[PDB]
Amino acid sequence: AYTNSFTRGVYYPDKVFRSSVLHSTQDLFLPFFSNVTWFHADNPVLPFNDGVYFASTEKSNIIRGWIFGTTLQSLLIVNNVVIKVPFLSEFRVYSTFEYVSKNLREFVFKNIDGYFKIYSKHTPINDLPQGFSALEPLVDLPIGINITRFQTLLAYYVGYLQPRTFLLKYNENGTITDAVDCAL
Amino acid sequence: VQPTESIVRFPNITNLCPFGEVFNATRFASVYAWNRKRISNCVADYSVLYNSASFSTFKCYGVSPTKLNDLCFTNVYADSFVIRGDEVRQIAPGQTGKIADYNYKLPDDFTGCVIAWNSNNLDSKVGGNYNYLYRLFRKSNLKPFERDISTEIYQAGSTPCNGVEGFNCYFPLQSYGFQPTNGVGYQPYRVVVLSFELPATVCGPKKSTNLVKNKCVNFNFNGLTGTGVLTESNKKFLPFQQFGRDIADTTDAVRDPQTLEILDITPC
Amino acid sequence: QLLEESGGGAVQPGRSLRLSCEASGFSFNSYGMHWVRQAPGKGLEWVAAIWYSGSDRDYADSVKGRFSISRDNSKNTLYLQMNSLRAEDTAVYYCARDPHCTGGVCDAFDLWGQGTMVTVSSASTKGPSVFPGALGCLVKDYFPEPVTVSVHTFPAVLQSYSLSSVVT
Amino acid sequence: LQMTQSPSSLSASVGDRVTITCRASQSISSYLNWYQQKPGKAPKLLIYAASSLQSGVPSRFSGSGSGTDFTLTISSLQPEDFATYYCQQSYSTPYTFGQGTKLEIKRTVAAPSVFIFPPVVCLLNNFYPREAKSQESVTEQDSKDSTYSLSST
Ligand SMILES: *[C@@H]1O[C@H](CO)[C@@H](O)[C@H](O)[C@H]1NC(C)=O
Ligand SMILES: *[C@@H]1O[C@H](CO)[C@@H](O)[C@H](O)[C@H]1NC(C)=O
Ligand SMILES: *[C@@H]1O[C@H](CO)[C@@H](O)[C@H](O)[C@H]1NC(C)=O
Ligand SMILES: *[C@@H]1O[C@H](CO)[C@@H](O)[C@H](O)[C@H]1NC(C)=O
Repeated sequence: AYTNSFTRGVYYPDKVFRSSVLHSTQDLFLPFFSNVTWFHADNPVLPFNDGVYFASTEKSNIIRGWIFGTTLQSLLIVNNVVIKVPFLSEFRVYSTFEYVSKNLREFVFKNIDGYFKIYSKHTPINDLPQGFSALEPLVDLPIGINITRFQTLLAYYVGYLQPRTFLLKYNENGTITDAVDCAL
Repeated sequence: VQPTESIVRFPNITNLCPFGEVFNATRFASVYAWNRKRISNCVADYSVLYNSASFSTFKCYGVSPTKLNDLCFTNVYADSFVIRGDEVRQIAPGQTGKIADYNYKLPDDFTGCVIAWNSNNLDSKVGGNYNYLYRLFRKSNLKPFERDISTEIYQAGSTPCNGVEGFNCYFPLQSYGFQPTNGVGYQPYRVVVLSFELPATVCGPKKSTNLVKNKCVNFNFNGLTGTGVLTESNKKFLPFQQFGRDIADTTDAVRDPQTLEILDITPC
Repeated sequence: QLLEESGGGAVQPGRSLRLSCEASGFSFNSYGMHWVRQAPGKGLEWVAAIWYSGSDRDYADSVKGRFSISRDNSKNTLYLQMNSLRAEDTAVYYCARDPHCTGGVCDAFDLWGQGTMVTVSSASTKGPSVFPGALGCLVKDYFPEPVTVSVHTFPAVLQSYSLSSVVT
Repeated sequence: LQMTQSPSSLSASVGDRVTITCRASQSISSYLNWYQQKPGKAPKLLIYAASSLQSGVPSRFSGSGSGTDFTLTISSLQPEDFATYYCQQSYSTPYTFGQGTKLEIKRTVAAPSVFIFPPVVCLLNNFYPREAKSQESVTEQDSKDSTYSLSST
């Protein structure tokens, strides 16, 4: 199933505060107006080339976490976060690292340069609007592995990041309000 | 306006770095499977390493060896392997050979240090020292920082082979024949390559001063220098951001890493 | 992963035997391979070794010029070819692997094998003659070891073999 | 080379320290390995390169020394640590082993029970320590109470 997002996916690409600058930036981004691949809730193993946009509207705590690996070392995230290096009800996911910490949860992952990155945001809504948010970095995980296929877990949406080139605008307070696409 | 004194504000970290576990190990790895280790969240004294008389090669490249106790570093590594005597000159950017083409290759924008010493009295047996190897034949060259542990059989001829060894099909590895009476030049030298990149966690042992404001002094917040008048700031940093710049693209707002507070830098 | 040895159990003095060692479950060609024997009730003793090149090998002081170690990296096997056996070449023979330095263990052979008894004597294969006591057994005049008895059991002794086992 | 291992006999109680010494005859380096052999099976690796524990061995065992003097030391025993201990040099070919230190269990003195079987076999059953009386044949430690057993013909 192929639906479309029309303006999403922008995240802060650097840890430098700015204000009132029209700044030019080249990284991995979600291409604007892209045929995202709306699934239905059953748990397909998926391709994972560069980084995956992951958006899920939600009512009652259905979405739990992800698995990341090659042959299925491998990576686990379970939602209180458990990270270590199927369905969950009871703990029946399977048969050297640790960490711990209406709705529209929107995640963006990456895996570059030995580090694993997560940018996050979740906002209210009443499918995918014209609204424009940004995703703060949430964690940085130095595990440095070969992730090429992921699989969601249960008790949503998937795009793909192409290497693109944007121009961004910060407000007075240092928050992104609009993004200009320069390679559409 | 002339400055008055200097200010240094490092983090409040005290423990020492695991450098004994890299330099003083009982036996290293051979060069085709070179070891690698991350160093993070510690206080690294490079003076005690540099001012030893043991090291017969110490060539830092992007950074000078004297001013290593002052900066702050991100992504420190340490790589340990064992090579010959006349092959230490290839652990450098833009060198060509066998150790630098099939075994261990350094990039061009390299920023680190290359340490070596003579370890003839620790790595050399009276018979034949058959436990340090190196790759001899490979189809292509390497990337930067790319390992290849694959003992598959090589094919130097037009005819194919299989998992057998014969005519014009070779076993790709080879051993050094270390020997306690080799001439100086075939003896085992023992290399450690540091590499770092210039959000920092590991840096040097400069004692932290205390913050003065509202006048023209020097300042050093995590290896970032200058002079300026540290006012009190109004900028609203989201808690992952640390530095801060303007359209003139110079540093103008900094988080003090000891006491979390936003400061402004107006130029003198 | 394990190392299983086949190979004979009994020969005349002055003949030949050919042992084997069939490794299974790892990369065979990247390790060195050794042979270590054990006279009955005595310490260990080193016999042969072969390495990567196929023409570099070593032997003991005694057996050098009589044995011939060779490998074969396709069938994952290691061979030993004993020729012109003497009386005191009787033992249990083991094959062991020593890695090369990649960070972990080095030149201490860590993985071992089963063991295949080799008996060198002029005797011929004979069954026993079990005599009852008055309580225990007197299993006498057999060849070669081993033999089980269904409580103590005593180790067998050579005769110019005969053991005994006594129930309490 | 010629490696010399001592003491040849030992008897200890559960919870002691033991010191095995294995002196070489010309200097080598950190090239020395320590093995354990439970009677019947294959040997097993404990310490390699004169000081490093092998992955799987507990941190109770620890060896040390270099040059010509080498020493293995257990901190406080367990009932599963009773065997023969060997030391091997890795420097010159041939690689010579040692002689072995047989590690026994200690208890109090018990009494033999003498039998005789007519046609002869004289059974000395269940005594400690092992002492004297056409050849003789003695067992190992009967590991429920660590007692010998002997015969003569
Ligand atoms: C989206 O799907 C339509 C369906 O025909 C296709 O024509 C179009 O090229 C696609 N556009 C993008 C940006 O994927
Ligand atoms: C990464 O995983 C893929 C699986 O599709 C594999 O083909 C590739 O060789 C792997 N890379 C490395 C360096 O192992
Ligand atoms: C900037 O922050 C101030 C906080 O004092 C807030 O009142 C204002 O609404 C923010 N600006 C915008 C455009 O939201
Ligand atoms: C290595 O060990 C020696 C003592 O044997 C010590 O003096 C030296 O500083 C150590 N090197 C380090 C810690 O880098």
